[PDB]
Amino acid sequence: MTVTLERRESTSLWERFCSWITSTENRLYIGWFGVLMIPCLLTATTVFIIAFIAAPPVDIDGIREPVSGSLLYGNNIITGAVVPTSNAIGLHLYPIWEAASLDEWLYNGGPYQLVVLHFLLGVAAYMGREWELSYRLGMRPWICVAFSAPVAAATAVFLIYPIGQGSFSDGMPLGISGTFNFMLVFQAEHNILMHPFHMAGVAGVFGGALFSAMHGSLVTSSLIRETTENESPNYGYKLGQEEETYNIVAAHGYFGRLIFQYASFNNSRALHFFLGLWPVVGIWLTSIGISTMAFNLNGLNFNQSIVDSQGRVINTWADIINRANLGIEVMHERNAHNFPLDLA
Amino acid sequence: RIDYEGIGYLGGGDKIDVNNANVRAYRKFPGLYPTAAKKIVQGGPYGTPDDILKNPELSERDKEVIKKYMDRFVALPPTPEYFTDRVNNGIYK
Amino acid sequence: GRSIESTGFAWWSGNARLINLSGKLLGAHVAHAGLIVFWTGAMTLFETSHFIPEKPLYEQGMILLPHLATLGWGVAPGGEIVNTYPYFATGVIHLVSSAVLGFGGIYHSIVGPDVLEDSFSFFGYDWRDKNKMTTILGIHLILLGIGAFLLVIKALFIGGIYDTWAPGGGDIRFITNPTLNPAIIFSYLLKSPFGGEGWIVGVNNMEDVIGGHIWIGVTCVIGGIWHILTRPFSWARRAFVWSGEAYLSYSLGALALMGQTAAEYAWYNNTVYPSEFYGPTAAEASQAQAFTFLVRDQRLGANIASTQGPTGLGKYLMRSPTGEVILGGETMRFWDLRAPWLEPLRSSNGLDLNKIKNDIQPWQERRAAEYMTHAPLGSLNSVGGVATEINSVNYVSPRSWLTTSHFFLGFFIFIGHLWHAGRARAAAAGFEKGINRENEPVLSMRPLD
Amino acid sequence: IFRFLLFLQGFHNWTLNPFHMMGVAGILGGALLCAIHGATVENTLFEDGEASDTFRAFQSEETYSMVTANRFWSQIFGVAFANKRWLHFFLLFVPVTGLWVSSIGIVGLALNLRAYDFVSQEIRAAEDPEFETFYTKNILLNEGIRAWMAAQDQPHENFVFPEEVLPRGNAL
Amino acid sequence: MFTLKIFVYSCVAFFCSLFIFGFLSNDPSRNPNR
Amino acid sequence: TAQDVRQLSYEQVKGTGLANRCPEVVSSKGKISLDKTKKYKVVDLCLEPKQFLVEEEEFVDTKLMTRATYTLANIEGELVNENGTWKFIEKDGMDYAATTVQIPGGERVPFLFSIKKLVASLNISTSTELGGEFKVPSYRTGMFLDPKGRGMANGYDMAVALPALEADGAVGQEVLRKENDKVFQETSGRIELAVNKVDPTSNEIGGVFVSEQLSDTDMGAKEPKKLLLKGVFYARILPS
Amino acid sequence: WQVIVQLVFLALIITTGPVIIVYLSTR
Amino acid sequence: QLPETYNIFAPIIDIMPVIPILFLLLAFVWQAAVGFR
Ligand code: CLA
Ligand code: CLA
Ligand code: CLA
Ligand code: CLA
Ligand SMILES: CCCCCCCCCCCCCCCC(=O)OC[C@H](COP(=O)(O)OC[C@@H](O)CO)OC(=O)CCCCCCCCCCCCCCC
Ligand SMILES: CC1=C(/C=C/C(C)=C/C=C/C(C)=C/C=C/C=C(C)/C=C/C=C(C)/C=C/C2=C(C)CCCC2(C)C)C(C)(C)CCC1
Ligand SMILES: CC1=C(/C=C/C(C)=C/C=C/C(C)=C/C=C/C=C(C)/C=C/C=C(C)/C=C/C2=C(C)CCCC2(C)C)C(C)(C)CCC1
Ligand SMILES: CC1=C(/C=C/C(C)=C\C=C/C(C)=C/C=C/C=C(C)/C=C/C=C(C)/C=C/C2=C(C)CCCC2(C)C)C(C)(C)CCC1
Ligand code: OEX
Ligand SMILES: [Ca+2]
Ligand SMILES: [Cl-]
Ligand SMILES: [Fe+3]
Repeated sequence: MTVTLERRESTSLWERFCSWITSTENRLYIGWFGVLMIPCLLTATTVFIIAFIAAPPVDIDGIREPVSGSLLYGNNIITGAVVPTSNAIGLHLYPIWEAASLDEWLYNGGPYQLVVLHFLLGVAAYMGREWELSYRLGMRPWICVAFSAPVAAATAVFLIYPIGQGSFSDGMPLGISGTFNFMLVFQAEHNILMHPFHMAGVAGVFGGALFSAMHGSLVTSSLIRETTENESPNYGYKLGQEEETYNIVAAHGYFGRLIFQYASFNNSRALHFFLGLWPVVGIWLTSIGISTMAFNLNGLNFNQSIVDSQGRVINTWADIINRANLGIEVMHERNAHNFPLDLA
Repeated sequence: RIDYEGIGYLGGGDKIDVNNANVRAYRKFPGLYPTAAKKIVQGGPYGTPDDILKNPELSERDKEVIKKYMDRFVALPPTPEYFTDRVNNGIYK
Repeated sequence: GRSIESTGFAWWSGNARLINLSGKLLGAHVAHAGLIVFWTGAMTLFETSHFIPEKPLYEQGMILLPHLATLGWGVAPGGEIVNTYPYFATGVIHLVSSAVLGFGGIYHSIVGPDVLEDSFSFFGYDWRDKNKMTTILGIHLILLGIGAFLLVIKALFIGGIYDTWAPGGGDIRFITNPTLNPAIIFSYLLKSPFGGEGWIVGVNNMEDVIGGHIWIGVTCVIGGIWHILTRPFSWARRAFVWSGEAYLSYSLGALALMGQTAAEYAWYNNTVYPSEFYGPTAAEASQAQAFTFLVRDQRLGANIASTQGPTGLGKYLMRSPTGEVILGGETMRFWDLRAPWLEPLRSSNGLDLNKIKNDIQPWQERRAAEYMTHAPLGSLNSVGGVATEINSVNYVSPRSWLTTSHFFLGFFIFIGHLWHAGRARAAAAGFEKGINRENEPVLSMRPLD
Repeated sequence: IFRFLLFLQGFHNWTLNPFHMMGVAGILGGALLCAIHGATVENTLFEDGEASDTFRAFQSEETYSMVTANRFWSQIFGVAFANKRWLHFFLLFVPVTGLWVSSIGIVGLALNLRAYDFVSQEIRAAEDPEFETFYTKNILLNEGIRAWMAAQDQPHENFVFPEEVLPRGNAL
Repeated sequence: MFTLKIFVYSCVAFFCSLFIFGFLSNDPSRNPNR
Repeated sequence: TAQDVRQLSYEQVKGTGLANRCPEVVSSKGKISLDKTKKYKVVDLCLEPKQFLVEEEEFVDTKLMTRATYTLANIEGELVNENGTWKFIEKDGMDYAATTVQIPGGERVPFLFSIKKLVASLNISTSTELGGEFKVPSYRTGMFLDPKGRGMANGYDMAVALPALEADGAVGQEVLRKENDKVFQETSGRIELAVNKVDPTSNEIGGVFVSEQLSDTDMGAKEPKKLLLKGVFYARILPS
Repeated sequence: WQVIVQLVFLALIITTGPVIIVYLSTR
Repeated sequence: QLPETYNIFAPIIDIMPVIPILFLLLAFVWQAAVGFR
């Protein structure tokens, strides 16, 4: 009697089912988390494809001005999108069976809500699934944490921000141009560039790419001669071999002479931990930034912070970026606002 | 429309088109905002500026101030485009 | 053991050295509680010290005082903070208690025994002892129930609680008839979290709040007794991982969920979080703007029920998708708002147009102006307003601080839950330190293709 | 730098440029590769010690199981690496390529040779006032940016835009 | 529309039940060290 | 049902859909007196469509796209006997509603269900009938902008995305003139109510309405379509 | 003159930590 | 504000809530003093 109860239950039908579900012999692993994931992602995918190709225009801002997002309605790959649900609906659950017809549903942006909810569910289940297979194969279980960062980002832009703003119409559009729109408006109303968490995110992705290129170049540089000339050096490695394929000492030495001796890593485990940690933390912080700005704790405001002796404002770059922000603000959703302050 | 002849009488000029201009325009002449302007808009439109004074529910104060700025008024033909927004024309600051 | 050689953990993961040391672990917990109560007291005294009599709480960056005011201490009808002394009292009490808990913490951490299983048998435990764990769980559950009943007692008998829905404006009231009807309470529990529903965040009267705490008190007490006097069934014993880290992970998941729930309470609810103290919600402020300019323009002679906006929708008044008469513009998304300054104008089919035309009161206009001018929007350096606003108003709504902070906390706490749950599984099965070079599972598996 | 960014958005529609999109692909892909490689190696480690601190337990022998990793990602994602050399080259290649491509784009913008518009949608929208995409919405956004900031960002030009000519929507 | 609701409810209840009761079937024992 | 609605609370109605329904009158007997000397006023006028027909080149049935946001209510008017004939002159209230239907083929037909400036002659018993003409303003107003920033009272005055088109003398952007010259087009649908229920004790009338009307033109860019609304109405008679 | 009091109190607390550590470091 | 009595104790209270942070930092000091960290 310790921690795990090591015991079985004798070739029962339900036990056979549990065995097949949790089987590590399946080409694609289908854990319990997969019992959630597969149907959700399939529904989401089907509705997404069909809508991206043939869905009628959607009244996104509830002002009876439908926006066209599908290919068969004059869009291309870059401009096509699944338009977010109507602002008249807000955060109300709008399933197909709550509409009078599929046509109404399409008009108010039901597809977006459906796809977003199903996708978030299925992706959470995807995270859980990564853990699950790690456990079934006797691995360490922290890949799903790493993947928890992107899940957090998706959850931020598809769920939390609509919650803070009171409408799924503020959720990120499922499309390229729509994404850009989301970004611009977000900058106008939260000044995300001046938010330290977004700066942390940029550090995460720039730094991530940097360390990717760095590690890659270092290991590629110190590959051990196992191949002939003009032949692919990749052939000099075989899957499953125990011998290391590159000179780690030579790489550490190079890096040591590039900057200084104590700037380099000696422990590969430490190095790869760092490689995993930097971008994941960055993205974590940016996701938090998107959600907390979803509750209007915006980026740093230095508008007219510098004054002269007489009391006149001396502009800085923050004032210029504020000018651009103003442009986006006054220009976005031209027919949606009736009152001078944009509080929603 | 692309072209409108009576644009100058909408607030940015010296005279006010009583039939089309927004209440804000009447802030140009002391005494008219908000009460006199309100009654003026609510009583429009008018064939001639003087018809403003023919409006019931106008106080003697209203009529006084209005006479003064009677020399300041014009009655262009009412166009619904501006007529509909005589109180709130979507302009703030 | 307090080294890498003696424990296996490094100085960072230093705290993992306390997993099987009951004494020092207890010391850590007690000292930590000491820190919590410390902060409570110190910050309360800080807020009392910085408070200014003739300003609203939400203009002064207060998060603790609004709680006490909500409970009904030092409040006049309308939400006026008159007596700031009970706040001082609670702050002092907490602080001194922090001295006590601090002493106990340092004692059990450094001075006392490392293992409480030797010298004692009641305060000693093995993580793998299910009965003992369910006993402790039961005790603390009973404690929580007692706390819920403390709130209930405070609201039913001792002065009462601040009711923003009180017939005559916000005022402290003794809840005479709490809601004990299961249909209603558990109607909250089994309700959608989406718009117009709000799950448990949609509670809008103190009868249901206090009654809910009666139910949760009874439930916690009965459950505590249940776990103290029983042992976990077979299925639970088979389904769960029984170790300290696992329990930690469970509590982490729970606290993440709770963090999110609290953030949502702070952001949408204005009953348990009176707008007089915490400030208006986003919804409330947007609706307040629409209301404000509806009043202004109606006073300028516009028939608002007939005023056509640029889109063709009502400029001031339109309909919700289910027919209710609502305020126009973007705030159409916020038509689920319920506020004591607006409900006087509410009818069966939504907003009553007649009451809008005739019965709008000056205090309502003042409320709308105040709230639309104190919307929960502001920068990180507390510059009030939208992102493009200039430096003049020093303001960030308490709702924003609370909600954002607790989202941050709930989020990272969830991360911790994943981490410790995973490591709990891996440590239980026995491969948390790496793959066995002599027992690699994959090598004993048939290839995928 | 933030100003330079919003400037290139408002004036060049830089987000719409395919080369920039390739750049974004390069960076985000790079960060993805960094994270996933780090996590994978850290979670396929061999037990080469007794301490929970697996860092201390680290030779020509691989410190992590390539086969187990391959199995895992093959059953999770459908496809996995099998060649360490190809892997490390790949996470060299992705970000570097990103940077180069975006550079092509920027040269383009040096000559104002932009990917600013989709003529088809501009013509359609010109003839049909009911036709709207997120592209056109962003075009409007660009116009706003340009006016307002134009006056403050280029002081030497002595741009004077009366408040009546500044493009904006209702109320705002 | 109601029949659609019934269908979707059936599916959701089905997969949710499989998930819950599935993860209750001694999942920690499902490891290579058992 | 007016008493029923009066007894109901907001929380009992909110979300049900009742808020968009017109009250009924459970009485088909009695008459409301009308002294041809005294002035009257119709109050709480509420029409509730049920049928939306759009004519195609006969009227065809459509699908409602904009849910329960189409009923007019609390509309206000003077009931004055002019030269012996009874006239109802609509004034205040919620006398308009933008609603969008969908005709076969998928084309969205938006329109402004209006009853503004209604003058309706009366021909009050269960045989009384109300018939008459009405103004329907432009679907969009002056400040509204198209996806390229063009409107009536504001916006660009040209196709600003095509500077090379607007660059030569004569023609010009004259082609796109039809889309650069936004027009406020007031039209007329024309209604025809028809009573059927009268409660003399509460002075309440209700019964059928027919309405005809004219519809959305995209600021003068496209030809409007005729729309057909078949419904019930409710009102009360209140002395001046 | 309140700022000096604040900074003195701050200095005393801040120093309080390390002093306890140093004191115990001698024994 | 504070009660008039304890008025004199205003500046000290201004530093009171910053103390838990110090404790966190203190941990590191302790560790650095030992030989770890
Ligand atoms: C209920 C709360 C709780 C408890 C009791 C524990 C307990 C434990 N955790 Mg844990 N953890 C938690 C929440 C919690 N965690 C959360 C929410 C996360 C997600 C962020 C984690 C993530 C985590 C990891 C990744 C690891 C642990 C580990 C451990 C074990 C050793 C911890 C240690 O030595 O700390 C040492 C403390 C420090 C090194 C201090 C770090 C301070 C952080 C990085 C900065 C935080 C910023 C802070 C808010 C303020 C900034 C400072 C500014 C004012 C200057 C121990 C059993 C370790 C383990 O598994 O061992 C078995 C381990 O590797 N934890
Ligand atoms: C639930 C937590 C919480 C909340 C909601 C607030 C809210 C508030 N506090 Mg308060 N406070 C708190 C905790 C909290 N505080 C604690 C714990 C202390 C003790 C130090 C204080 C001490 C304090 C003082 C002394 C004062 C306030 C004040 C205020 C007000 C203005 C806050 C401000 O400017 O923030 C500034 C916000 C920041 C600096 C952001 C912090 C950055 C975060 C922590 C992220 C960094 C961590 C990093 C990313 C983690 C790494 C992740 C890793 C795991 C990988 C506001 C009402 C002021 C006021 O007006 O009161 C009257 C004031 O004077 N507070
Ligand atoms: C019957 C036995 C018993 C009792 C009465 C308690 C009681 C308590 N334990 Mg505890 N504990 C026990 C057995 C018991 N424990 C055992 C066997 C273990 C394993 C060794 C622990 C391990 C343990 C830890 C690790 C911790 C506690 C803590 C606590 C306190 C919770 C404070 C709080 O916020 O709760 C919620 C509080 C309320 C809802 C308010 C009302 C609560 C009641 C009505 C009065 C509280 C007054 C005051 C705090 C203490 C008096 C309690 C006493 C008169 C019952 C509480 C005093 C925590 C603490 O901070 O201790 C100081 C903590 O961190 N306990
Ligand atoms: C303080 C919190 C607490 C904790 C940690 C536990 C812990 C435990 N209880 Mg327990 N219990 C508690 C309070 C608590 N209880 C209370 C207050 C009561 C009632 C008075 C009970 C009544 C109870 C019984 C009757 C039994 C347990 C059992 C158990 C054990 C198995 C747990 C399990 O499988 O859960 C899994 C639980 C579920 C799958 C139930 C699902 C909950 C339903 C669906 C309602 C939730 C829907 C809600 C509206 C939505 C929530 C939102 C959320 C999903 C985001 C475990 C040790 C069992 C055991 O082993 O015997 C001792 C057992 O038979 N408990
Ligand atoms: C239910 C489970 C659902 C799982 C999600 C589905 C995942 C689908 C993954 C498809 C990968 C295809 C790889 C082809 C190429 C291929 O077959 O490569 C196979 C290759 C195997 O590499 P080896 O190590 O065997 O190579 C050794 C030598 O051949 C090298 O020259 O895998 C990789 O290189 C790792 C990188 C794959 C990651 C690629 C990500 C691309 C994402 C898709 C981007 C476009 C999407 C457009 C959508 C409109
Ligand atoms: C374990 C450990 C740790 C921790 C520790 C802790 C956390 C502790 C805590 C402690 C505590 C938590 C303490 C507390 C204390 C408190 C006090 C000491 C209080 C006092 C009070 C007072 C003094 C008051 C006064 C007054 C009054 C009476 C009223 C009026 C005002 C005045 C101010 C005058 C560490 C990590 C570091 C490491 C080592 C080990
Ligand atoms: C006071 C108050 C109230 C009331 C409240 C209440 C009465 C509550 C209750 C609540 C509750 C009553 C809750 C519950 C919850 C539950 C949960 C949350 C569950 C969870 C579960 C879990 C976590 C599980 C998991 C799992 C699975 C699923 C698989 C297998 C394994 C395991 C077992 C792990 C009202 C609203 C009136 C008002 C406001 C205030
Ligand atoms: C209640 C009260 C009291 C008490 C107080 C206390 C309890 C205090 C404490 C205090 C404390 C508790 C302090 C502490 C501090 C700590 C520190 C000061 C630490 C650290 C710092 C630093 C700066 C560090 C740095 C570093 C290292 C060394 C390692 C890592 C790296 C680095 C560089 C970061 C008295 C008596 C006044 C009376 C009145 C009231
Ligand atoms: O929906 Mn999409 O964006 Ca958020 O802010 Mn208010 O609402 Mn509308 O304006 Mn700005
Ligand atoms: Ca008849
Ligand atoms: Cl608005
Ligand atoms: Fe590597």
